[PDB]
Amino acid sequence: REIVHIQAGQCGNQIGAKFWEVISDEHGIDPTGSYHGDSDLQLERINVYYNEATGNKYVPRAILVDLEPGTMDSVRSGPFGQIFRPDNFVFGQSGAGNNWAKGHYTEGAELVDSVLDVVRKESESCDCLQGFQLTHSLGGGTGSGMGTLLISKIREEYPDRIMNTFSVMPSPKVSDTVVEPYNATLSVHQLVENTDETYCIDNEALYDICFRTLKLTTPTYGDLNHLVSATMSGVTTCLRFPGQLNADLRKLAVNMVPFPRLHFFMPGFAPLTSRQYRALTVPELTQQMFDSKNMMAACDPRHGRYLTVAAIFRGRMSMKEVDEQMLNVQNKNSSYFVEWIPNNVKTAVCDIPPRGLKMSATFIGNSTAIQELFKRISEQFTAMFRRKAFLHWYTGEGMDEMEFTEAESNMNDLVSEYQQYQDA
Amino acid sequence: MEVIELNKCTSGQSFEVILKPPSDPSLEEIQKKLEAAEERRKYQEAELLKHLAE
Amino acid sequence: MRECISIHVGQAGVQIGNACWELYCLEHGIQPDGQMPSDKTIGGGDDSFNTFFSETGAGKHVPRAVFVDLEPTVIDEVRTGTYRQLFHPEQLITGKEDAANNYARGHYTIGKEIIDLVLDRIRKLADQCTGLQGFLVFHSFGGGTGSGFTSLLMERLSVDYGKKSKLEFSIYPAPQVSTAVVEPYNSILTTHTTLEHSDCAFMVDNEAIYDICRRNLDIERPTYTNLNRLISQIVSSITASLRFDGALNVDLTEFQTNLVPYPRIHFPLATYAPVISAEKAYHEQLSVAEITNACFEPANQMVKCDPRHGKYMACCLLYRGDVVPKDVNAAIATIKTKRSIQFVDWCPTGFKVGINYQPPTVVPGGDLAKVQRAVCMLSNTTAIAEAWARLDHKFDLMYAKRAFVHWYVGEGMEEGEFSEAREDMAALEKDYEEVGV
Amino acid sequence: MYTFVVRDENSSVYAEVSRLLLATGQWKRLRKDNPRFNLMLGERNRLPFGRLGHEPGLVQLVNYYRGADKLCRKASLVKLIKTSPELSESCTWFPESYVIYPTNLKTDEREVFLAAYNRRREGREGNVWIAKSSEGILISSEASELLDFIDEQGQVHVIQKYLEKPLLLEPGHRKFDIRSWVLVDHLYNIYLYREGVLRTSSEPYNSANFQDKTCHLTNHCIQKEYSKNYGRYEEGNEMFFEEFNQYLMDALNTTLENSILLQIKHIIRSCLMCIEPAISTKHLHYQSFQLFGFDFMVDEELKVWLIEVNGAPACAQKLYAELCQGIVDVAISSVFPLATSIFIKLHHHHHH
Ligand SMILES: Nc1nc2c(ncn2[C@@H]2O[C@H](COP(=O)(O)OP(=O)(O)OP(=O)(O)O)[C@@H](O)[C@H]2O)c(=O)[nH]1
Ligand SMILES: COc1cc(-c2cccc3nc(-c4cccc5c4ccn5C)[nH]c23)cc(OC)c1OC
Ligand SMILES: Nc1nc2c(ncn2[C@@H]2O[C@H](COP(=O)(O)OP(=O)(O)O)[C@@H](O)[C@H]2O)c(=O)[nH]1
Ligand SMILES: [Ca+2]
Ligand SMILES: [Cl-]
Ligand SMILES: [Mg+2]
Ligand SMILES: [Mg+2]
Repeated sequence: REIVHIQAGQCGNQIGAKFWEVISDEHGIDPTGSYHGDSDLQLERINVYYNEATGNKYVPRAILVDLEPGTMDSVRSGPFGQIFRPDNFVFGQSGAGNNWAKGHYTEGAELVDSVLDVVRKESESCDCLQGFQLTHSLGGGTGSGMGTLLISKIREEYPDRIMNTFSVMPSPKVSDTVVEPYNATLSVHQLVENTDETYCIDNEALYDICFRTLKLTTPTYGDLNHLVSATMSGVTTCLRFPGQLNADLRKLAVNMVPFPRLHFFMPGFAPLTSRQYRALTVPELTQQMFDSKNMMAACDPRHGRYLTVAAIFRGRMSMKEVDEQMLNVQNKNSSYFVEWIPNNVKTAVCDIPPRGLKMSATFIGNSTAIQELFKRISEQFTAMFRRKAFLHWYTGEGMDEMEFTEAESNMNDLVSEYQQYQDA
Repeated sequence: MEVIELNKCTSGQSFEVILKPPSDPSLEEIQKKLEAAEERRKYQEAELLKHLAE
Repeated sequence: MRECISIHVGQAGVQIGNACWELYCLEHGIQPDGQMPSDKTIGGGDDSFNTFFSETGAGKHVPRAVFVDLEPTVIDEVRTGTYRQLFHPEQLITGKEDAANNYARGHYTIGKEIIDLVLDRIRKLADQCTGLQGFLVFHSFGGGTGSGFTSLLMERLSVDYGKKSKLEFSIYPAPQVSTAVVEPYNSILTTHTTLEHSDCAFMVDNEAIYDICRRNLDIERPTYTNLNRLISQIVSSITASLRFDGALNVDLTEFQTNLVPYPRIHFPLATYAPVISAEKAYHEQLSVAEITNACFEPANQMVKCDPRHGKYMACCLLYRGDVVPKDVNAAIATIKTKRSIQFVDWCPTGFKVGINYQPPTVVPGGDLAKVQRAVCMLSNTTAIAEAWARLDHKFDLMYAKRAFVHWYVGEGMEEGEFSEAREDMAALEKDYEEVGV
Repeated sequence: MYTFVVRDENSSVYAEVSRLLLATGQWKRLRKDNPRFNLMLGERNRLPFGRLGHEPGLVQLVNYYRGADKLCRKASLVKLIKTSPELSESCTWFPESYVIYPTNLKTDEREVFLAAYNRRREGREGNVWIAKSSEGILISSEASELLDFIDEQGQVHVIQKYLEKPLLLEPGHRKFDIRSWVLVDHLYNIYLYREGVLRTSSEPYNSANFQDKTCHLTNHCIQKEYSKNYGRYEEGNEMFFEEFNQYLMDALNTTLENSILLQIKHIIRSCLMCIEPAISTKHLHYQSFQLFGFDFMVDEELKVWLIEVNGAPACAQKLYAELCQGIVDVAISSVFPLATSIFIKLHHHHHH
């Protein structure tokens, strides 16, 4: 049943805010948390993400975390800012200076117990908590460093619950600081150990999409987040809407993850939308959703093989046609699906379409091509680390070079793991 | 083709047609199995918490 | 008269159980509140329908059923359902979190925490039984509960009720309506642990039922409700002889006697005809000859497989409606000369026939038309081993890479149970080929 | 674009069929164990028929008929002809044959084979018999030569009447057999390939020493090695139909059609129609086709005898191109359409 949501740092809170805006608009819930919808379908599963308050008000089961107050002051001032439980805003004053070590070891360690208290207060209010979802970036300090620290603490206290992350990967094409490969490599090592499913959201891909197909000439983070919140809506559809498939993170994990460390998913969305009128046919949805240009992780699917795929079609359409089309891409491109996992592609449909579209499709692929993302981060890491450049920001917080060496080794191992099943 | 053993009732009838003639472990073992597996689970949990403590 | 208790496990077993008990009430003229006016003995009896229903002083007719699911959404709809009055709360058993498509989680982890409660609610039903024959067990192969918990229940039922018979109705997994990539794993695991505890098991391949609803009911995408009303018609055909006056298959032991000469080969193929759409405006009623011939078309079987390339060990024909022996025998005679039907050397070539004069009852607003005669054939043929071959192959592909295995080890199962189960299935496939080739 | 799989790489005919299909640009070959195929060109032994027709969204077709081995193994064919009323013990075109297992293994018919063998040296008539199994053949006038021989090996043989009065081509005074290629499609249409071949002996026939078996066994292998004159008269010891026809016209005042081919078509159709209820895939969840090779003998009276049916035949090298193209057209494109027929359809509906 209930999922507890956490959003950490600047990127995590800006995308987390947009996500709660998008899906509260879907479920009819207004900024004050009051329902005002048409259908009863909007509220059958409302409890997975919302607590019901006095007067049948709905409040997100969402905790907001930062080491500075800037972004969360803007969340509180944003569209749905008052929908959040005010006690659930947990923030320091220091900031993390885009420093994983500050988020994970010094500044963050000081604040983390305060965050766990609000998590605990949310958990003990759930009839049957199934797990947690975290939105954050890997390239800064709070979302990357403190975010993974929170994931370690949450696992300690809830070792039998599901941990799920939406993780924004840094890219030199959309870059705040040079140390992003350092922060991201340190984060990935944590993620491979302590999450069940990580949606890899590559700022590289988001930029290229905004640039080349949306034809936005100077993409802002705002344009990037439109794509992210649309995609997040799509992947959580079965968690929020009535269907013949239950709102179950564990069953998703069991069906998506054949090997525990290989839980990094490449998301995709169709039709690619910008802030149009033409009906998309089920054949068009299906071909676009599998298109490399609709992938949110800048990896070519034709360079690896799909281990498992989850596909989620939204809107009024022929599930006979969806079924035919899905079976069509599998039988038409059976090279790219491993033959040693029979029937590794599952489709779900939900009659309720996202705002602005009569039909959409969301793609969730566990491809061995995701190794390209981790190699790219690894090469950027190594270019600086072989000269120990910018390390003093980290050693000054108590970190040793050995910890970098280990993190780089573990990520290269993960790369080798993926290569192993791409040739099996 | 021989029709034999015909029984009739008000609900129906039955018979047999012959074309051609012919040419569990303990409760103790189960509770033990269920608890061996429980021990393997709590071991694996203890190794995780020891890893988190480090 | 001797009572039989039905046990429904997991989503599939519970929802099919719902369909069956709906149908039973319609057939015995039992109303949704449990009143049976035609039952002139108030507060008891030992009629044949009393094999499946018990009686209360106020005349409520109560199924001898236990429903078990590790998550409550599915059984809650039973408690709020049309037939809510029919069942006693003590017979509806739910947990809080399910087995997550994981045999090991249903068997070891969650099974251990609920098993004793279930055996207790089972024993209360057994206590109201002057003579218990045994159990009818409904479950899927592919679910974590349906596979994992069922095998645990079956082990202990052998312990608590050692001389009782146990029959399975088992839903074999099909990708067209499937819920898990690991369903082949669960299937092998529950078949290996349940084998020696089952005297007779009727497999239903969701593939076959799906295609029967598409091809013969012109339903483009069949729902679970479509699938289960057809399945319950078949189950009703199979159980009618326990609930009605007659002389064939009158108790559970006769099922093993008549269908299962070898205890491991205890999977009879079911074939059912005719299936006719209720939207069919004009329908030419099919004769005894036509529906009996239809029992040898693979497209009507509960499991697609080719009985021409196997051997029979037993064959029962259960008819419902306007059928008399003379026409059955004329039908068999003709079919023998046009079709490949070879028995094993050590068995008689012959058919056990059962007729009930009441034609099949249909659910109103259902998709099945009323017909004047229908038949369900139960044949123990080695051709059903084709479905073990399909399942075992899918298992081999995944297990060669240990894909998904870590999910089972993590619940306390040892990896070796995988290979033990797979080797038992290897033995079973060769048993079939010894008998049949 | 259709998909297919190759599971017999030792197959001359489907090697060419494999290659011809890709050339269409509308067929792509998958790895041998990829289950998302339209077409399986399967293995000869233990082809997994039970795994076919269970892939949603794929019409599936395989190049073998499950159960057609009853025709294509010597012991089974004998069993099938005697036991089936549509072949009957009273079958004019199959040599008298008997099943006999070695005594190493022990139904068997060597008891009833003696019964007729004796009326044969009682009755004065030629009692030469052949013995062969599904390499190792014996032609003797006295039975204990036969039964001795099969005791010596460990598999079940068949003893069959040796046709002592074959038709001999001149010049040469030499034996031959006829090979005919038959394609049964998914609809159980029976197609005879217009082109057959005569596998000739290079040696003059000799009814006095049945032990030098190179004028007695027409096999293409036994003739290119152990024979003096391989290739003297016809290239590759292979006479084709146009030549054999004109010989029959010049020497015997007949045609191939009238004297031999009507019998051949009658035999092919009777055999395949007999087993049709047992192997047809008309209402199955998958579909079959299969190429057969029928081997015939012609006696001097111009009566055709069936010797055996081959379930995995090779073709004559000059004929691969046309025949394999034909297989794709009516057995494969039949089911999976792409974007002067070489076959004769065997069909006869006599009313009575
Ligand atoms: N015919 C039919 N099959 C069903 C039905 N429900 C589930 N199944 C099949 O059962 C398999 C899944 O097993 P379930 O019974 O749903 O799982 P479960 O027993 O509830 O166990 P959990 O993993 O704990 O949910 C799949 O093959 C489904 O296609 C049903 O109502 N009718
Ligand atoms: C596919 O979409 C979703 C499905 C489910 C979901 C819920 C319950 C049982 C499920 N069995 C499957 C499943 C079955 C077979 C193959 C599968 C899956 C998933 C990926 N493969 C290859 N999936 C399930 C849950 C979701 O959210 C929690 C979701 O959204 C992403
Ligand atoms: N897609 C996206 N990426 C962001 C956003 N804000 C920051 N980033 C990226 O996240 C990284 C910076 O991390 P940030 O969240 O700002 O640092 P933190 O506050 O310490 O967690 C860089 O890779 C940025 O490009 C945003 O709103 N959207
Ligand atoms: Ca009564
Ligand atoms: Cl007992
Ligand atoms: Mg920032
Ligand atoms: Mg369930």
